[PDB]
Formats: sequence, structure tokens, C-alpha cells
Amino acid sequence: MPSERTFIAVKPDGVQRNLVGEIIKRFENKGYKLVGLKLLQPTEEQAKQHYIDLASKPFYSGLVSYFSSGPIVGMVWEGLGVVKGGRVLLGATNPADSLPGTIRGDFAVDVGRNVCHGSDSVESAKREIAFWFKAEELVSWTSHSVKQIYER
Amino acid sequence: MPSERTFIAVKPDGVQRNLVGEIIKRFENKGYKLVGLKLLQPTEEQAKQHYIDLASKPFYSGLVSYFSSGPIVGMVWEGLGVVKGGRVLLGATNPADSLPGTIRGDFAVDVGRNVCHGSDSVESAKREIAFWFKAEELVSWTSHSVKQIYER
Amino acid sequence: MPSERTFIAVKPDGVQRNLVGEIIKRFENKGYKLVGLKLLQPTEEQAKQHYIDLASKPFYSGLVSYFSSGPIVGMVWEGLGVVKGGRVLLGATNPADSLPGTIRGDFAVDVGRNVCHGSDSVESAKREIAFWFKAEELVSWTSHSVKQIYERA
Amino acid sequence: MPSERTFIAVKPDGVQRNLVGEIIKRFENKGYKLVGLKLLQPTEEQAKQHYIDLASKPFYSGLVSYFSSGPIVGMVWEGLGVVKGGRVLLGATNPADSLPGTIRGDFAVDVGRNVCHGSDSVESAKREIAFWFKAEELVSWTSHSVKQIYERA
Amino acid sequence: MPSERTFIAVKPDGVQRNLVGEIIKRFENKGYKLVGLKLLQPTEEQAKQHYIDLASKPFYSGLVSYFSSGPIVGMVWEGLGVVKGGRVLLGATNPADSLPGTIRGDFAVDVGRNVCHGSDSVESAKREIAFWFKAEELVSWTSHSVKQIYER
Amino acid sequence: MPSERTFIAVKPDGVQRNLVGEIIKRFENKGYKLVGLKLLQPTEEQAKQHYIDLASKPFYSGLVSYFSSGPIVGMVWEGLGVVKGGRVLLGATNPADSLPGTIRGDFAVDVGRNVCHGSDSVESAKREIAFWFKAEELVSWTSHSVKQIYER
Ligand SMILES: Nc1nc2c(ncn2[C@@H]2O[C@H](COP(=O)(O)OP(=O)(O)O)[C@@H](O)[C@H]2O)c(=O)[nH]1
Ligand SMILES: Nc1nc2c(ncn2[C@@H]2O[C@H](COP(=O)(O)OP(=O)(O)O)[C@@H](O)[C@H]2O)c(=O)[nH]1
Ligand SMILES: Nc1nc2c(ncn2[C@@H]2O[C@H](COP(=O)(O)OP(=O)(O)O)[C@@H](O)[C@H]2O)c(=O)[nH]1
Ligand SMILES: Nc1nc2c(ncn2[C@@H]2O[C@H](COP(=O)(O)OP(=O)(O)O)[C@@H](O)[C@H]2O)c(=O)[nH]1
Ligand SMILES: Nc1nc2c(ncn2[C@@H]2O[C@H](COP(=O)(O)OP(=O)(O)O)[C@@H](O)[C@H]2O)c(=O)[nH]1
Ligand SMILES: Nc1nc2c(ncn2[C@@H]2O[C@H](COP(=O)(O)OP(=O)(O)O)[C@@H](O)[C@H]2O)c(=O)[nH]1
Ligand SMILES: [Mg+2]
Ligand SMILES: [Mg+2]
Ligand SMILES: [Mg+2]
Ligand SMILES: [Mg+2]
Ligand SMILES: [Mg+2]
Ligand SMILES: [Mg+2]
Repeated sequence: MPSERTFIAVKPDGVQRNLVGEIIKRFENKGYKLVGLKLLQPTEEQAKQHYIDLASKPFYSGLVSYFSSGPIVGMVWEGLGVVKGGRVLLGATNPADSLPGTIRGDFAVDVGRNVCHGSDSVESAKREIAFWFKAEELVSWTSHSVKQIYER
Repeated sequence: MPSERTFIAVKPDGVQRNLVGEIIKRFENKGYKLVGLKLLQPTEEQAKQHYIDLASKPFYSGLVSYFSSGPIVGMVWEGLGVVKGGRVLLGATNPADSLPGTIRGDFAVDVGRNVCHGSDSVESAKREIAFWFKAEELVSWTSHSVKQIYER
Repeated sequence: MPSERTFIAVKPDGVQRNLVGEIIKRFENKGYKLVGLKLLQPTEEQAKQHYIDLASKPFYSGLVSYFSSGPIVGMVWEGLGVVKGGRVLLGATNPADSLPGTIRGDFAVDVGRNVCHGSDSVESAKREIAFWFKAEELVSWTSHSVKQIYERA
Repeated sequence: MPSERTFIAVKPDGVQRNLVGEIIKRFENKGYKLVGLKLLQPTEEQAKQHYIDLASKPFYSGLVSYFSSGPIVGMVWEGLGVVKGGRVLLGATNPADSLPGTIRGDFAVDVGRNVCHGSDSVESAKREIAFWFKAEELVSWTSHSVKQIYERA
Repeated sequence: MPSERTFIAVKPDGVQRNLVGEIIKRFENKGYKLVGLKLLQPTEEQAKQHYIDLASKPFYSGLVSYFSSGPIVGMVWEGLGVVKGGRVLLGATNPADSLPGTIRGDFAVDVGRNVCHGSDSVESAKREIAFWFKAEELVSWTSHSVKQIYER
Repeated sequence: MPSERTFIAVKPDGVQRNLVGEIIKRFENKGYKLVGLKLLQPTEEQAKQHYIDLASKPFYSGLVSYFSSGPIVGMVWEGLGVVKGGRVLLGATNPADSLPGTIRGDFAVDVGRNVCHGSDSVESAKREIAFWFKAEELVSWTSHSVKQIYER
């Protein structure tokens, strides 16, 4: 269904390096619909929970520290296959494996400063959206271009 | 002083026409610092108040209805001369009078569908910011590029 | 009215210098609607007629020769104030006078290699459209974005 | 040979979504030469014939209906390997399979709203060019950049 | 004559903020021909002489210090009216007076961090080119597009 | 290590076709640091040497003649994995094999007119840098964004 949603965040390095507009532009250009957007400063506990699956990994403390060091831009995007599509737009985890055309391919070098985050599955997207956004921060609306973007 | 702030909004037509990222990019490119950001659908009362100085104008009810018809993106930008600078970036109120290079000059035709709003003075900016954002919704942070952008 | 139309051409230097897509993008980005488009090679006589008002000027023979030297892209754009607005997008006739942001400001140097043409009035746009396009070559259609671009729509 | 040609179309969704200039820019940027261009509204029968090989597919009637629902921009591009190369610029048929950098990768979501068409072989490109363009509508010209783009030239 | 030349430099803040490519692109797009290009670290004495006319102005010490604080990219561009045209591309001295579309209009805020320099007259361009470039660093060549850019 | 360096050149066709700025922009956007830059017309002997590994190939004399036919822009870039990363940005040697998003994928058609060169290994990069640049022509400096681009 085109009502699938994903959580995308410009990480603190992406905000610091002025990539918020560029990232949003790429999602808008694709045809995805923006339904949540905010600037916020994650707390360390928020970072810990967001990345809870990686708690035993040796880079976790540094990841959690960095993610809560400065503002991020959190987003919710809606569209057909938008979880997979968002990841495609972002590129590989390690920017050295990412291809030009992707966000990490064009703008990042180091796996620990890879500019952006995107949910990796439909289930994790639901958890992340619910973690970062209140219901009143998600806007239900209809794109005037929906029939131009979707056949059904 | 570099701590001046202004309120910029992408209006519903700007959101619908996929100009959010482009608009944000222009403010980031200039050196301005994003300290507040949100997506929300104005209520009719918010629309009325935001445009309260125009209540006696014959286009008011249309303006209010349209401004409350779907999501806007509200933003707070910080920088030296950012109120005036934001308006320079936006272009003339009537896109017919706006020059190429500006947001309205590049992307709009009609005065009633002119994509974006910006505060018209330091004082009106303070009032708009106070109206659209709670204290806890602004993020204070230091651009790592601040010494590259400002002499003092 | 939003149904006003203008004729814009990418001149032979514009085609040669790969500016067709860039020029079309600027018009699309503004909200104008493309209702006629073609690539053609003007004849010298077509050039002479298109610029007939300028027959006495010293630059006319070179203008007419160049305009017919290779392909142009001819366009009809429709929108509110599109005659004046198209010319604003093009920038000043002499690129030395044009401002960055405009097509001539960004991409051209010399008044004789100024990349593009736009009709100078509502009446001349009508004449130019009728000169370059047959009735059946225009396409009338409704932009899905018309109510986002126009308040009255 | 550098004189190979292909047919590329911006489909009605591409025109509606203001992608004509962007698509043309990508082809110009690559070094391909534009030798035919027009805006037209296909008839349903023209659509049926253009996609005749796909008549048995379950999506055919919707494809043919949509393709004839509004204007397309039809193009003939010329260059070395332009049939294959044009398709690479377009990206995978289904945009979910297309990579960022390509037209479908950057701008489309749904296989039925995939913004553009490109001929799939040298022989089908010949057939498509002849179907959509009369001989006198093509413009043969020499790019001033031909020796910068091609070693053999 | 189309053989006029000017000196353009990306100043240390422009290099630091990754605007070298963008600036070069704008001059290439216009039709101007690049005939000299280099990355170098100005010395303080070099900065002093480059800005010698401003030696009595109260910002001179800071200007000279900043100009020699980091690398610049020096360039020589050739074309009809390229001294005036280069300045047009750069925008006003003070970015707050510069219009969108120009280099300072799009990318700068503060007069003391205005990203780029351009010679202000034919005579000063000649002095600057001769000061910053050796003869062997200027390349004489012919653009394959010269007949497309110039009528004569 | 982040101090790896590579040699990238815009070839004469790339200079003639106004791609210098675009190419530089792509390397800047990625996070790589420009430490050497110059415009020069290679001599025939420089062309022969630069491409010395291909002396026995049948396209050598054409390659050498063309590479020495007008100006190139020579560059030295510094960053983690920059040799491999530069080549990823450039795309496949034959533009027919190169993907959109890369320099050759976006801008070239013919293997003999493929716009740009990049060193193929850490060692060949060191040799190319040493061949094209004098010690005094490189500039060492610290990007103000280094902590935003690199974790360590
Ligand atoms: N330093 C370091 N950071 C890593 C490594 N792997 C992942 N990260 C960081 O941890 C984040 C989360 O990892 P993961 O969920 O597997 O990747 P993602 O979903 O692609 O971001 C990544 O985006 C990186 O910022 C690593 O090996 N080293
Ligand atoms: N229909 C219509 N709308 C107008 C007119 N003047 C202003 N507006 C709209 O009302 C908004 C608020 O007007 P104003 O505060 O005076 O201009 P701004 O601060 O430059 O946006 C403008 O941005 C326009 O969208 C008008 O004469 N007619
Ligand atoms: N060489 C030369 N060409 C000119 C001059 N004035 C105009 N032109 C060319 O003639 C075209 C037609 O001139 P005009 O209709 O007056 O200006 P436009 O409507 O703004 O294009 C221009 O677009 C230029 O290409 C001139 O003084 N010298
Ligand atoms: N709904 C739908 N449309 C399809 C499907 N496959 C192809 N199409 C559409 O039909 C067009 C023609 O298909 P085809 O010629 O096989 O692919 P192409 O040559 O890569 O465009 C495609 O470009 C799509 O727009 C499908 O499975 N479902
Ligand atoms: N702090 C400060 N710097 C200035 C002022 N005026 C000029 N500058 C700097 O000095 C440089 C040289 O001044 P000038 O030659 O008059 O301007 P330009 O030719 O437009 O750069 C400018 O580009 C600015 O970087 C000023 O009033 N205050
Ligand atoms: N004409 C021709 N040129 C070639 C061929 N292979 C390589 N070249 C050219 O020679 C240059 C050097 O080749 P090589 O070092 O193998 O490739 P690179 O390091 O990927 O550029 C390439 O960039 C091409 O421009 C070929 O088969 N034919
Ligand atoms: Mg993950
Ligand atoms: Mg106002
Ligand atoms: Mg005229
Ligand atoms: Mg097909
Ligand atoms: Mg000066
Ligand atoms: Mg090699």
C-alpha cells in the first residue's frame, strides 16, 4: 500500500554540514509525501533506545554520544515501498560502499559520520515513528499529485 | 547582532508543490542557522491571527481558508540581518514583481499562491516565533562554521 | 487571464551550447504550462519575417543569418502574465545588462549570442505563435497543479 | 557508430510533473544530440501500436489509456550507443528497482507512473522514430562539440 | 575585446565552506574562459599589497590577517567585459546588499566573510593577475565554443 | 588513515566542455579536502610518462597527443579512502559502462574522451602527485569541518 511510512533523520553531522534541504529535496523529488517534520535535540537515553539493537557493538557508546551531541531533523515519509525506497536514497551504511547518486555516496566518507538515518523494515519504521513523533505531529493530507505518482 | 531570528513558513501551495527542501537549502546555503522546524496544518484561528493585520482586506477570507487548508512547514532561522535577508531570499510579495534567483521569482506566478511567508520586521518576527513555537521546541546550538561565516 | 500565451525560442547558440533542458526547466519551475514544442531549422526568410521590425538595423543581416544557421527549439507557454514573465526569466536583451538568476545572466555574454528569444507583447506573441505553429500542433491540457498555482482556479 | 538514434518520450505523468526540462538536460549533459522534438497528444490507437508487443499483458489497457490521456514529449537523440545509453539514463522499468542518479531512480515510484519511455533496441528505435516522426521533422546538424565528445570524430 | 582578463579568488572562507566548484561552475556556465588556476596560501605581506589601497581603513589588519589565514583559489578568466561581468557574478561587497543569484547573495552574510574577490577595473585586474600569477601559469588556448559565445 | 591522497585531473575534453567546476564540486561535497590545484597544458613528454603503463597499447599515440593538446586541471585530494573514492566518483573507464551519478556516467560517451583521470592505487597516486606537483605547490590546512566528517 502507498500508505506505508518510514522514519528518516538527518543526523547531527548532516545538520551541521547543511544537508537538511538537500535530503528533503531528494525525498520530495522521488514522489514521497512528507507527513512529519521536526528539529530536535535527542537526549542520550533517546539515542540509546533508538539504537538499542546495537548495544553490544563496540561503537555503541560513541554512536549514542554523537547522535545526542546536537540537533537532528526527524521526518516521516509516506509512500509505496517507502521503507526500502528511503534506504535506496540514503545509500549503504558505510559511505565507502555507497554509490554516487545516494545521500551517503555524494556527501559522506566515514561510517560514523554518515549524515542520515532511515528505518530498515516496516516493523522498525513503525517503532521509530511512534518513538520520535506524537500523533499530533503527523499530518494527514492528500498530495494533489497522487494520481500522477500512482496508477491505482 | 548574529542572534536575530525570523519566522519563515512554506505555505500550503509550497508544500504541495514540493518546494520545502529547495527553500530550506537556500537558507542553509546563505549561512543562516535553523533553530526551529515543524510541519503542521494551521487551524482557521491560527490563520486568522497570523494574518491579523490584513483582516479588513478583501482577500482575507480566501487567504485564511487556504492557509488552513493543509500543512505548512514553519521555521525559525537565526543570523545577522536574517529578517531582511529572509525577505530578500523570498522575493517580492507579488511573484510578478519578484526577480529570478528569489523563491517567488523562480517558482510562483500568483500573489495568492506565493509559496512562502517571512516575518516583515524584528518585532513581528518575535511575535510570530512566539505564536508558532513553544519555548521547548526551539533548539540552541553552535554551527561549527560560525567563524567562517562571521568576522566577529 | 491565466490563458495568456507567449512564444519562446532557444536560438541556435542555445541549442549548440546544451541549454534546451535548462531553459525549459526554468519555465516549468515557475508554473508556466507548455502547450507547444518543436525543434526546427528556420529558413533565412522565416528569420527575416520573425525579426521584420528590425530590418533597418545594422545587425539585421547577421541576426537573420545566424537564426537560420541551425536548429532552434520553438515553444508556446501559457500562464498569467507569461509574456512579461517569460522575458523576465530570459533577462535583459544584452547579457552584459542581465542579472544572475536569469537565463542570459547565467549563460550568455554577447548580445548577438544571447541564447534565446521571447515575444515582447501580447499582440506580438499571438503573431509569433501563429507564424511558427499550426493550430493542430498546440496541445490544450489542464495542469494537475493549476489550483496550487492560481488562487482564482 | 555515433549516428545511432533512439526514441525517448516523456510520458504524460512526466509532463504533468514538470520533468521535461530535467530529462532533456540529462541527455544533453551526457553528450547526446537532439535531432527531433515535439509535444503531442497520442491517440489511444497510437498508444496501442507503440506498445503492440505488450497487447496480451494484463496492464496493457491501462498503459494505453494513460499514455493517450494527455501530452507527451517525443524526442530523437543521436549518439554512440544511444539506444542502450538512453535506457541507462532512464533507469530500471520499475522505479522500485531503479538506482538514484537515473531519471526513474530520482523522480518516480510506480511502474505505471514511470515518467518516460526509451526504445529497447536499434531496430525498435528505427521503428519508433519512423512511427512518431515524418522525415522532414528531423533536423540534421553538427554539434560544435563533436570532436570533444568523440575521439574518432 | 573578448581577450580582457580578470582576477577572481575564492577567499579562505569560500575554500573552507566548499564553494570552489560552485564558483568555478558559475564562471564556466557564463561563457568565460579559464586561463589560470591555483591553490595557494597567501602570506600576510601578499595580502597587504593586494589590498594596499585600503591600508588606512579600520578593517585592514583583520582583512589582511584573515586573507592569509588559509588557502585561497586564485583564477584568471578571459572574456568580453569579464572584469565587470565577474563583479556582477560575485554580487555587492556587503552580502546584505547582494541579490539572490549572485555568489555573495546566495552564500554569504557578513562583509568580512564574503567568500570571493574580483578585480574592480581593467587596470587593477592587470596588476592583480601580474601579482598572483607567473607567465607560465597562464595558459593560452582556444575554446571550441568561441563562435557559439561571440558573434565576431 | 584520513591523510591518504590521490591525483585527479580534468582532461582536455573536460576543460573544453566546462566540467571543471562540476567535478570539483563533487569532490568537495563528498568531504574530500583540496590540497593542490593547477591549470597547465601537458607537454607531449608529460603525457607519455603519465600514461607510461599504456605505451604498448594501440591507442597510446592518440591518447598522448590529445592529453597534450590543451589545458588540464590537476588536483590533489586528501581524505580517508580517497584513491578508491575518487574512482568511484569518476565512474568506469568506458563511459558506456559508467552509471548515472558518476562523472563519466553523467557527462561522457566515448572511452577516449572520458573527461577526467584518477590515480588507480595509493602508490600510483604518490607517484602522480610527485610528478605533477612540486613540494612547495601543495597546501596543508585543516578543514573546519574535519570533526563533522570523521569520527576519529
Ligand atoms: N564507528 C562505527 N559506526 C558504525 C559501524 N556500523 C554502524 N555504525 C553506525 O551506527 C549506525 C547504525 O548502524 P546500522 O543500524 O547497522 O546501520 P544503518 O541502519 O545503515 O544506519 C550507522 O548508521 C552508523 O552511523 C561501525 O562499524 N563503526
Ligand atoms: N489575493 C491577494 N492576496 C494578497 C494580496 N496582497 C497580499 N496577498 C497575500 O497575503 C499574504 C500576506 O500579505 P502581506 O503580509 O502584505 O505580504 P508579505 O508579508 O510580503 O507576504 C501575501 O504573502 C499574499 O499571499 C492581494 O492583493 N491579493
Ligand atoms: N549585434 C547586435 N545584435 C543585437 C542588438 N540588439 C539586438 N540584437 C539581437 O537582436 C535580437 C532582437 O532584438 P530585440 O527584438 O530588439 O530584443 P529582444 O526582444 O529583447 O530579443 C536580440 O535578442 C539580439 O539577439 C545589437 O545592438 N547588436
Ligand atoms: N502496471 C504495470 N505496468 C507495467 C508493468 N510492466 C511494464 N509496465 C509499463 O509498461 C511500459 C512498457 O513496458 P516494457 O516495454 O516492457 O518496459 P520498458 O521498455 O523498460 O519501458 C513500462 O515502461 C511501464 O510503464 C507491470 O508489471 N505493471
Ligand atoms: N569588516 C569589514 N570588511 C570590509 C569592509 N569593507 C570591505 N571589507 C572587506 O574588504 C574587502 C575589500 O574591500 P573592497 O575592495 O572595497 O570590496 P570588493 O572589491 O567588493 O571586495 C571586501 O571584499 C571585504 O572582504 C567593512 O566595512 N568592514
Ligand atoms: N581509445 C581508447 N582509449 C582507451 C582505451 N582504454 C583506455 N583508454 C584511455 O586511456 C586512459 C587510461 O587508461 P587506464 O589507465 O587503463 O584507465 P583509467 O585509469 O580508468 O582512466 C583511459 O582513461 C581512457 O581515456 C581503449 O580501449 N581505447
Ligand atoms: Mg539501522
Ligand atoms: Mg507579511
Ligand atoms: Mg524582440
Ligand atoms: Mg519497452
Ligand atoms: Mg576590491
Ligand atoms: Mg589509469
